[PDB]
Amino acid sequence: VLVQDLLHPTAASEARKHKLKTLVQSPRSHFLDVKCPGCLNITTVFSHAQTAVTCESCSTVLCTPTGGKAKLSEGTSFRRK
Amino acid sequence: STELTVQSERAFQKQPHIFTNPKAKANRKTKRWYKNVGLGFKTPKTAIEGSYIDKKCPFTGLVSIRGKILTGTVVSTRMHRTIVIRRDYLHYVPKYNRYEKRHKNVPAHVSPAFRVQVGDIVTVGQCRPISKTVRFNVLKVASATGKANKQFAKF
Amino acid sequence: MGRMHSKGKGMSSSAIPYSRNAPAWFKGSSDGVVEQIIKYARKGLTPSQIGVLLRDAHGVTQAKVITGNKILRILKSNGLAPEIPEDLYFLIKKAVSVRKHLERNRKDKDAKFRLILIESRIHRLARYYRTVSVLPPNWKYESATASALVN
Amino acid sequence: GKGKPRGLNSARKLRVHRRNNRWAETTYKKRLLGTAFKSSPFGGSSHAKGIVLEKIGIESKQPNSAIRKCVRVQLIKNGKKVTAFVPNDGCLNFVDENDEVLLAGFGRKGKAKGDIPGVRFKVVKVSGVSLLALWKEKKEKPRS
Amino acid sequence: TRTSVLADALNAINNAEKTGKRQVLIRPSSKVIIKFLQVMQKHGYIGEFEYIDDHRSGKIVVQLNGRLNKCGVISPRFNVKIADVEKWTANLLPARQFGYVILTTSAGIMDHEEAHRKHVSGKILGFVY
Amino acid sequence: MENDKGQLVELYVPRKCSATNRIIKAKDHSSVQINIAQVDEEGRAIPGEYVTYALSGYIRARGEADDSLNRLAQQDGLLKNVWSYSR
Amino acid sequence: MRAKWRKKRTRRLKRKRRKVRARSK
RNA sequence: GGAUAGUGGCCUACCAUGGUUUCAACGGGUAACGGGGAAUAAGGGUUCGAUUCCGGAGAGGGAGCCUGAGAAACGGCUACCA
RNA sequence: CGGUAAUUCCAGCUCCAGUAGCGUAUAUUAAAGUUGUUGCAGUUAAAAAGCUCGUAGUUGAACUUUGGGUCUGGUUGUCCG
RNA sequence: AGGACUUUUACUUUGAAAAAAUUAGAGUGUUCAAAGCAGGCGAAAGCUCGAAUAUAUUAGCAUGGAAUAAUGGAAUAGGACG
RNA sequence: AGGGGAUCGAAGAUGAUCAGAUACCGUCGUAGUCUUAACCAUAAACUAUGCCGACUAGGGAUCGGGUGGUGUUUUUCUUAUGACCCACUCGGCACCUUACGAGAAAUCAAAGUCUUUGGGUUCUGGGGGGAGUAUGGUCGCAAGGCUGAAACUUAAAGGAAUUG
Ligand SMILES: [Mg+2]
Ligand SMILES: [Mg+2]
Ligand SMILES: [Mg+2]
Ligand SMILES: [Mg+2]
Ligand SMILES: [Mg+2]
Ligand SMILES: [Mg+2]
Ligand SMILES: [Mg+2]
Ligand SMILES: [Mg+2]
Ligand SMILES: [Mg+2]
Ligand SMILES: [Mg+2]
Ligand SMILES: [Mg+2]
Ligand SMILES: [Mg+2]
Ligand SMILES: [Mg+2]
Ligand SMILES: [Mg+2]
Ligand SMILES: [Mg+2]
Ligand SMILES: [Mg+2]
Ligand SMILES: [Mg+2]
Ligand SMILES: [Mg+2]
Ligand SMILES: [Mg+2]
Ligand SMILES: [Mg+2]
Ligand SMILES: [Mg+2]
Ligand SMILES: [Mg+2]
Ligand SMILES: [Mg+2]
Ligand SMILES: [Mg+2]
Ligand SMILES: [Mg+2]
Ligand SMILES: [Mg+2]
Ligand SMILES: [Mg+2]
Ligand SMILES: [Mg+2]
Ligand SMILES: [Mg+2]
Ligand SMILES: [Mg+2]
Ligand SMILES: [Mg+2]
Ligand SMILES: [Mg+2]
Ligand SMILES: [Mg+2]
Ligand SMILES: [Zn+2]
Repeated sequence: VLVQDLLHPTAASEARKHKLKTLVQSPRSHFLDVKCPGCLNITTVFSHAQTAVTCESCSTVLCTPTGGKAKLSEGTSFRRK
Repeated sequence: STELTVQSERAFQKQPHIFTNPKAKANRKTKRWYKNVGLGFKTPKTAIEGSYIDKKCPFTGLVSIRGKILTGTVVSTRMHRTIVIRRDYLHYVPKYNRYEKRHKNVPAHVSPAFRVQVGDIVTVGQCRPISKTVRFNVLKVASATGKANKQFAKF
Repeated sequence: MGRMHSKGKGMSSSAIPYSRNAPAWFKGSSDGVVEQIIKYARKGLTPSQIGVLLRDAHGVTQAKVITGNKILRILKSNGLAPEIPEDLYFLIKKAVSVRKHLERNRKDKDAKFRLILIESRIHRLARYYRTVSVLPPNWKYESATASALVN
Repeated sequence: GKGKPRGLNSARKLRVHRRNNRWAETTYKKRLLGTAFKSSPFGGSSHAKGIVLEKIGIESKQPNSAIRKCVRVQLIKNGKKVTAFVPNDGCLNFVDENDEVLLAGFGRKGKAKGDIPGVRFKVVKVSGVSLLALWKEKKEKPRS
Repeated sequence: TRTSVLADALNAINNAEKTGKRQVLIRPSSKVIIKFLQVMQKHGYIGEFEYIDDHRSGKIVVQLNGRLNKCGVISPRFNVKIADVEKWTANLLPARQFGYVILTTSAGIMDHEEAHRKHVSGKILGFVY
Repeated sequence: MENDKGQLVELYVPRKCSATNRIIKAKDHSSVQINIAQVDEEGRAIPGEYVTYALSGYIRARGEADDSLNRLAQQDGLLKNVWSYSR
Repeated sequence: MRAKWRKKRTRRLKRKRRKVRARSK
C-alpha cells in the first residue's frame, strides 16, 4: 500500500472501481445490435436505453425502460457492439 | 435628450466672435469654429459638421482640456448635458495587506457630439470648473455599447 | 455532490468517453444525422429528447462526436432554437404547476416552500441567461407570465 | 478554514469586524465612551483636592478583622463625595475636620483594594502638607 | 466548491507524505500545480510525477521519496514586494540555510532565491522545505 | 552540519528508515533493524555477511512493516515475486 | 435559584410596572 | 445676465427634476486643529501628536467696513450682545 | 500577616535593590496568541442565528508556444600567466 | 517626426518625487558622552578634506516584465486582408 | 373569534401526610388539550458540534438504487419476475477497534490534515455578577419577541478529571 502503481493498476481493479473513478473515466455501457423475429432489419440500441425502442418496419418494442439497463422483449436476439 | 431646434431657449445661441457675413453670397451653412484638444484625441465628425452650440464643448466651445485624464464607466447619463461617471478602485489597507473595493462619482459635462448611455466606459479630461461639481469634459466614448454591438440573430 | 437547493450529496452522472472522434462501428452519415435532428426538432422536441432519441433508436453516441456541433447549436444554425431555453422553460412549467396546486389548496405549506425554492432557481437561471443575452434584458418572472409562456 | 474571510479584497469586513469586536474589551470601551470624564469621581485625573465632611472608620471583610480609618471627602473640582483612606499607623489624628485634603488613586485602577469595602482613594496631602512628612515628624500641620 | 486547486494538491501531498506513502493522485492538475511540482523536482523535494490526460482537466500522479516534509499554499496570493521577501522567508521557512518560498513573478513561477537572483518579485504561491 | 574549513561538527549522523527514507530518532523505541543472511551456492548461511534493513517504528505501528520488508527484499533479489508493484 | 423562576419574577415585576404605566399613560 | 481679479448656483431671472447613499451617504459624538513626527518594538502593530518646522483658524462672541498690492486687520475703526 | 514566641504591624540591629535619585496616582505601551491580517477561541469553560431561500459583500474548475540548436555579452568559481 | 490604429486593468522591477528637524547611518578626541557640524595640516610662510548616505511602505507620473487574477473580440458575420 | 366537548388535566373544590402543605399520593374539576380562519416566533428549537470542498485507517453489518453471477429455493411444463445467497459500487442515518493524529482532559474517524500556524465563506465570545435589567427603537390586540449598556461590585466564577 505504501508502494503501489496507480498508473497501471490491474484491469480487475479497473472493473472493480466505480465509473468516474478510474484513471481516465470511461462508461461501462455499450451498444447492441438486436434482431426482431419480424423482419431482418438490425437495430442499434443502447444498453441503458430509456425508451420503448421499436423497429421502424414493425410496431414491436425491442427494449423496455428500467431503473438500470434495458430489458429486452423475450424474443429478440442481440449481439454486443 | 437633445432638442430638434438648434437654439431652443430664449437667449440666442451663437459661438462668440465667429461671424458669418450675410451680405456675402457664399451662402454656406454657417461659419462654425472648432479645435482639437490634443493628446492624440480625435475630434468627432458629429462635432465637425454638427449644429449644436454647447458653450462648454472641448471641441467647439471655449473650454480647454488640461490636467487629469480619467477613464471610468457611465453610471448616470440621464441629466441634461452632463454625465455622472462611476470610477472604481481598490484602496490598500496595509494593516491586513488587503485591498478594499471603493467607488467615486465624478460629474462631468458630455458634449452633444457624443451619444452616451448607461454603461459606456468613457475617457474624460480635466478642465476649468464648469459648474459647482462638474470639472471634467467627456473626450471619448470608448465603449459605445460593449456587448450590444450585435443585437439581433437572423441566420 | 453539491445539490444547490437541498442537502443531497449524490454524484450520479455520465462519463463522456475519452475519444472525441466518431466510434469505429458507426456507419451513418453526419449530414443524415443533422437531417434527423432537424426533423425531430420540427416535430416539436427539445434538444434533450432529440439526444435521447438519437442515443436509443440509433447509433448516435452524441451529436458533437458525430457532426462536430451540439444539438442546440445545430438547431440554432437552422433557426429552430426556442425563444426560452429548455431548462428554464421546464422550471417555469414546474413553478406554474406548484402554484396551481397551491391555489387549489391553501393549507399545504411544504409545497409553498418548494415553490419558493423553484422560484429562486428560476431567478438564478434567468439571471444567467440574461447576462449572456440569450433573453432580453427586460425579461423577468411574475404571475400570469409563466402561464403565458407555457401555454 | 477559519471564521474570518481571507480574500485579497476582504479588508473592509476584516476591519469592521475588528472594530465591532474591540468593544468587548473594558479598556477600549472606557477610552472611547469617555466614561472616566463623565461618571468617575475625577475625569482623567490622577489627584484631586477636597474638603473633609466627617471622620468615619469602616470595618474590613470576613478574613480580616479590623476597622480601617477612612474619611469622607467632598471633592472641590465638581462637588462629588467619596470616601478615602489615610494610610499609616497614626495619621488619622493628623488630619482634622473641615480641612483641604488631596486625595490620590488607590492603585487598583479605581477599585477597592484588599479588605477595605467601598473605598477607592488614598490620602497623600492634608492642609498643603503631605501625610508622610507628618508621620515621621519632618513637617508639622500649619493649623490654619 | 473547489476554490484554490493548488491548495488541494499540496494538502494531498502533505497527507500522503505524513502517512509514509511514496505517491499521490492529484485530480484537477492545472498549470500552477505542474509548475509547483516542477520547481520541487528541480530542488529535489519530489520524485517523478506524471500528467494523465482525460480531455477533462487531466490528473497528476506524483512519486515521492520521503525527502519532503511539508508543502503549503499561502492561499491569498499576497502581492510581495522585493523588500517583503525576506520577511516571508523568516515567517515561513524554518531556517535560512534551506527552504523555498515558491512565488509567481512575471518571469514565471520560481523559488524565492531564483526570484531574488533575477531581482524580480510578484505574488506568493506557497512554501516548500 | 559542515564547518567552513570542511570538518564535520554533527554527532551521530542518524540512520534513516529503509522503507520511507525518514530518519530514526535516538529514542524511537519502536524501530527495528532486520538482518538477512547471505546464502552461497549450496545453501550454507555465510556467517558475518548479511544485508540490513532499518524499518522505522511508524510503519511498524501503522501495519505496513511486513509489506515494506517484502518489497525491499524483492528489490534486492531475496524473494521471488512475493510482492507485486501494481496492487 | 433557577433561571426560569428569576425570569418569571422579572416578568411579574414587568406586570406591575406595565399596569402602572398603562394607568398613567 | 449681475458680481468677481478671475472660473464657478457665487447671486438673480426662466427652465429641467435632479445630486449622495449598505463601497455607510445624512445625522450624532470627539476631554479632534491636520501633518512632519513621539512613545513603545522579533515581525505585524497599539496609543499619542495643544507645543521648537510646514499649513489652517482666532484675537471676548458676533457681524460691517476705510486705507493698500496685500485685512473682513482687531497693539485699525463702526454697531449689537457679555 | 495580626487570636501571648508576628521571619509581614511599631521600633533597634543586620541585610537587600536603585542610587543623586527613589517612592507613590492616573494614563498608555510590551507583556496580551486577553483583539489575534501574520495570530485567538465556539461539544461541554463565554461563544454556531431553530432551519431554509436570497440582493449587496467575499470567493470561484481546467484550457489557449512548450520546446529545442547556434552565436554572443556581462558575473562567478574554475587551472595557471 | 510625423499621420495611422491603439483592449483595458489589477500586479510587480527601476527612476524621477515624498521640505528641513526627527529615525537610521559615514567622518570627526566637544577632555568622554548627550551633543555639534565641525575641523585638520604647514616650517608656521596659508594649504586644505568636509557638512556623507537610506528609508518611508498609501495616492499621482514614467518605465521593463507577462506568470497569477479580471474584462474584450468573429455567430445575424455588420468578421480580418487585397 | 366559530365549531365541537371522549380522555387527561393549569386554575379551582376538597380527602389525606405533615409542625405547617392552599406541594408531592387521591377523587371531581373550568381554561386548555381536538379542530376552521387570524395572531404568536419562543424551547436543553441539542449532534449544546455552521455551510460548501479536498485528503487521511482498518471491521463488519443496515436502508434506497444499479451492476454481475453458469449461485438457491421458488412454479406457470422451462424460463420472466419476485424473494434470498455471493461480489462490487454510489448515496444516507449509524456503529466497532485503534492512535499512528488532535485535545485541559471526558473524548473525536472528525473535535484530524494548527507554532511544520493561510481551501472559500457567514454568525458569535473577551473574567463573574449587575443582566439579556433599564432606556431608546421596532414587531405584537395582549402575552412577549428582536436590538440591547452603563454606574457599581467582585478574585475569582467556571471546564475535565484524580483520591477521599
Ligand atoms: Mg468590626
Ligand atoms: Mg477642541
Ligand atoms: Mg499638532
Ligand atoms: Mg490630532
Ligand atoms: Mg484642547
Ligand atoms: Mg504655527
Ligand atoms: Mg485674523
Ligand atoms: Mg481672553
Ligand atoms: Mg502699501
Ligand atoms: Mg475681526
Ligand atoms: Mg493685544
Ligand atoms: Mg496682530
Ligand atoms: Mg484705530
Ligand atoms: Mg517578635
Ligand atoms: Mg481567548
Ligand atoms: Mg454550564
Ligand atoms: Mg457554554
Ligand atoms: Mg447552530
Ligand atoms: Mg451576492
Ligand atoms: Mg482559475
Ligand atoms: Mg524629511
Ligand atoms: Mg543619532
Ligand atoms: Mg373556543
Ligand atoms: Mg391543589
Ligand atoms: Mg389540604
Ligand atoms: Mg393531583
Ligand atoms: Mg379526572
Ligand atoms: Mg434562544
Ligand atoms: Mg444553540
Ligand atoms: Mg464579561
Ligand atoms: Mg448571563
Ligand atoms: Mg421597549
Ligand atoms: Mg466539575
Ligand atoms: Zn419486424
